[PDB]
Amino acid sequence: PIETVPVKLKPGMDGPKVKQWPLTEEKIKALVEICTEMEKEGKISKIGPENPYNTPVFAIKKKDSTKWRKLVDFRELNKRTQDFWEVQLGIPHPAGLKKKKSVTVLDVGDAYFSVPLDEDFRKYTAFTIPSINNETPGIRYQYNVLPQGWKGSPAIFQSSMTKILEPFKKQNPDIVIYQYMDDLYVGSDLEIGQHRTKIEELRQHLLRWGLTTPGYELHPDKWTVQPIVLPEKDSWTVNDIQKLVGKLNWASQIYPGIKVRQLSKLLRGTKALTEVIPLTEEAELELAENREILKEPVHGVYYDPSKDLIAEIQKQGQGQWTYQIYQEPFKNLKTGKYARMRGAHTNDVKQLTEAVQKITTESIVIWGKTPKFKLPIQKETWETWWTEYWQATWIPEWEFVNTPPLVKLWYQ
Amino acid sequence: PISPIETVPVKLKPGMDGPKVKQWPLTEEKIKALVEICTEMEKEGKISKIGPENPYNTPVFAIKKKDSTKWRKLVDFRELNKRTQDFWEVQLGIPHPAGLKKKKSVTVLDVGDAYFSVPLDEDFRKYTAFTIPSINNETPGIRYQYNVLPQGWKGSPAIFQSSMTKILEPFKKQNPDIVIYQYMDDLYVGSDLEIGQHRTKIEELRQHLLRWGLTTPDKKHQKEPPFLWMGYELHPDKWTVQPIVLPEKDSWTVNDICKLVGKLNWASQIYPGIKVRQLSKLLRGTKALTEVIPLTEEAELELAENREILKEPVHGVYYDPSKDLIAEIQKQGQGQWTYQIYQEPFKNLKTGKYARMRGAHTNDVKQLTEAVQKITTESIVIWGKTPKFKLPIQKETWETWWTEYWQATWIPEWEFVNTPPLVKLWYQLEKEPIVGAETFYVDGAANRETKLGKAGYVTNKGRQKVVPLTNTTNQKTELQAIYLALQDSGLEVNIVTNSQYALGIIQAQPDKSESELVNQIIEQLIKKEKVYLAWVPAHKGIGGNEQVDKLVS
RNA sequence: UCCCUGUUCGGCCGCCA
RNA sequence: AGUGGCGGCCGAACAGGGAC
Ligand SMILES: OC[C@H]1O[C@@](CO)(O[C@H]2O[C@H](CO)[C@@H](O)[C@H](O)[C@H]2O)[C@@H](O)[C@@H]1O
Ligand SMILES: [Mg+2]
Repeated sequence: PIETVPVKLKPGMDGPKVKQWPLTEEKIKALVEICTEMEKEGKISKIGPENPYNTPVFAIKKKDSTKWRKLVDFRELNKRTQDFWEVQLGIPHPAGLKKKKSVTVLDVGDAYFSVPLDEDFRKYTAFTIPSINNETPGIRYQYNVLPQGWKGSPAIFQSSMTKILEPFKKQNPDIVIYQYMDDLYVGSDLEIGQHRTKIEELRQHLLRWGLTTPGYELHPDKWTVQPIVLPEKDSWTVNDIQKLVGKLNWASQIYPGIKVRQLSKLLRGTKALTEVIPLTEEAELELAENREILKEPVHGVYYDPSKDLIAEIQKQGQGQWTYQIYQEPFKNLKTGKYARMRGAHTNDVKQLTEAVQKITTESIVIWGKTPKFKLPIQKETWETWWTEYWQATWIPEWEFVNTPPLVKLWYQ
Repeated sequence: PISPIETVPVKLKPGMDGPKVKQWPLTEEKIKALVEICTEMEKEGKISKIGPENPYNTPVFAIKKKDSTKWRKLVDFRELNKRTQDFWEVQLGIPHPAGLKKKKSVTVLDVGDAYFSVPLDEDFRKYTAFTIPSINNETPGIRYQYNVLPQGWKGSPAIFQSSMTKILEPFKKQNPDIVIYQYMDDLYVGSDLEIGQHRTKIEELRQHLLRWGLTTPDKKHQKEPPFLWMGYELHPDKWTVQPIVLPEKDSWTVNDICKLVGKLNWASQIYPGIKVRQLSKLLRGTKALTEVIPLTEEAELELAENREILKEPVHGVYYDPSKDLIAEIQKQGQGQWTYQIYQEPFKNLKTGKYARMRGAHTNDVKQLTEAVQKITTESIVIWGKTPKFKLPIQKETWETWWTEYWQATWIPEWEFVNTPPLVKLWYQLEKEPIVGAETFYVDGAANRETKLGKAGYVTNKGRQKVVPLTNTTNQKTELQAIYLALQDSGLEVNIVTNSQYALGIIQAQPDKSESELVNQIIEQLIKKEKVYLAWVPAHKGIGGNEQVDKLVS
């Protein structure tokens, strides 16, 4: 019997209507189940053809569960409420949570199961459950409470949340807490043993206000960056210096201090490619002073909260991936690398979904945004297999690029 | 009386009102039939007369079938449909006969007056207002508005399948061991009861449906497979597509090929191995539908062999959820593939085709992975699992590809088959520069205006070449400079280009390309022994690449 | 100007009610 | 001279990223 905060769509934008893609029968019987008991509890109620709105839904298995999780694809419903959850009831960002020597993740989705939902807005959050070979027409539901995975649910509930957390924030004044969609990030400078206790503390302190937690430990200080590496060689061949001058000249777009003039004199004839050449001293100097300017971060590159985050991934072979997070071209806000993760040297898509997920956390922690993804894969390959290896509770917005390695710059 | 089954609330588009358009002229032969039907629908209750308080009106006419007395009523709902709300179709596709599990008793039942048995929502019944005259000019005429879902509205199909889901919905909880698939106005009821007890539950369902206003005549064909349904023949233990009649023309028009290709393309889902690449290669740049076009020797070679696959009738089996799915691919050359899904060998479930030359420049490993991604979804749809894959590419060829390709590529669990032609990689760019081979520093340039341009090379030995080009591009002159270097080189060669475009194309080991020029480069790469290709950036005064650009400007 | 990608709307033939 | 759907063909705008 709680009063309902009203929700309305952004000016002049219709609700989401996204087609529901086919599903493996193993995620059908489970989503047929998760909705039987959510309807028996009243969390959702069946609808009919008068609703022209639909949002995708599928099933993930969180890491080592054997108990399925229901996950809905709210990206098109999300980007259509944006003035509600950005300009109005937003969530501020704890600039220092990234400094913490340790950070734990906890799934607070059960708490959205209670608080009721505005009656105008439950027509835009309807999802269909498919059946195999188009037998039963799709068993279309809709959401009577604050749904899981929406970006308006942590904006409405943040009040009832601050009160539930208010005893524990006064009890530990150093600890830093940030809340993103269905997830909660708790951060302290305590040591991993004393740290694992404090979460169990917040686990029951929230369990007594009705939150049931279905550990995930981050270490934002230990995080490394990816160096723009030039080769170090005893002997250079005509071929080696063209590859090098190509990297520096491809590099001159970020670090404006690089120079290629004196190493190009080194290539003054129309020579064979494997011929070894002596580096002049003006070129040993050009080579060194370049190896320096790369030791420094890019200049004047600072996060701009109005701009979207962009993340590009490059597949460097042998189970290693490179990536860059940016907002404007050649102004890199972060770089990284991933190696021999799960699915190492056995599966690439398993590897990328691991790559995409581990990148989304790094950005939510440092900027409170889900970076937009440029995926190096064809579209039907990602759709068909991603949710098998997807374990997160959010879903970032992505596009697929067909880019060859004109320069395989990032490692070599 | 008011309606037996629950109504379905409808609304207009925001800020829009009903349709107002006056009727066409129509001959006295058709007009006489409609006034009879309107009182036959009025007597049965599908319509009601109304005064002039209803400003909305929408046209009507009729069409008569050949060799048949029956008429089709029609409503020009164009303006009502423009302003009727969006619906979310509850029909995400059409079920396919290979997906039917095996059951003892299969009964096909047909709803009579299917859309005419659902109640149009009382609030909306106003916009369904139409006018019909007795004679073409004399009678002023009467106005009537709808009491049911009308043939020809934009929600009449989306609503019927939603209400009729509420109707079959308890019956399914009453008989879990009997399954009812529902498409449109036909119903397929199947069980593992005997042929006698299947006639008892058929009357049980006939009557449970009668409880809601649905009439299933006994005039229907009984349990006598082959049931004709969707253009197929569904037999007791097998199924096949309805036999195919090919136009036997001594002269072919474009209407002849377009109608023929669709028949061949429909044949492929059970008849294995049909090809259509060259019969459609004739229909590419065609403008007139009736104008004749000749069949080249290839396209004529394509018509004869296909005609021979269809001589014998073929059939597939059904899905048996305890046996696994094993899907097998064969190459057809010229970028065409055919495949069969089965469970017990030589008992094919279905067959199929994938031929999309996708991308401008594709090889046999990209194309084999594209056929896999389409068999995988066509199997997730029909049987809801990923089949096991028999694939004619060596376990080592595929191991070299995905490790080296720059896009992440995966294939589910698969095994090798040695049914030649095996699919393999036709060459390999070296990773370190060849010693002792002439190094060709190539570049090309053209003028967008004049479409004239040059392509050429300067090497280490001093050799040069520039070739003028006519009606060409800047991209197409760079792809040509590299072709000059491959002709004019030995079996071992180096090439330095500043073309990101060309270096991208080549590096993807592509053996079949749509541009006849790219196929020139593939053949010279196949004939070399060691090719090494590298990129330098342009206008950085690198070696002779700074120079040869001057010769090509 | 150039290429590929993706999305989103349109013309005719064949099939269904 | 209606609508929806399925197969075939042809294009039309919109947006993406790269190549000059
Ligand atoms: O791979 C993109 C694919 O997803 C769909 C529907 O699920 O669109 C979603 O993804 C887009 C790209 O991230 C989002 O921008 C969009 O909001 C979301 O609906 C398809 O439209 C698209 O083919
Ligand atoms: Mg040039």
